[PDB]
Amino acid sequence: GLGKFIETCRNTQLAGSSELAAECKTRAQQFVSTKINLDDHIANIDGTLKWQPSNFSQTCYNSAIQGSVLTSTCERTNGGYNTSSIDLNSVIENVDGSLKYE
Repeated sequence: GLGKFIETCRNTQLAGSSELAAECKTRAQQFVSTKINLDDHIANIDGTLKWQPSNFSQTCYNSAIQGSVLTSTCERTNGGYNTSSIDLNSVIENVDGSLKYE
């Protein structure tokens, strides 16, 4: 185990250009509203989604999220557009109803 937020979270969706918002059950089995910012977490590396303190959004458009995986279209260094997918279930975690990067 190294996180697993999608296991205790529902209604996962993308907000803004690089934001993920969802509801996660707290210790008392109560579902609360929480959000994880991907702009400072996720980045765009040559059109590929990788973890780094850089906003992929600067080279990506039409960002979308489904469950625990993030789907977005990013520009490639050689020119053009390409969408990549990445699983954050490991990076993000559910801390008392809050998405945490650890």
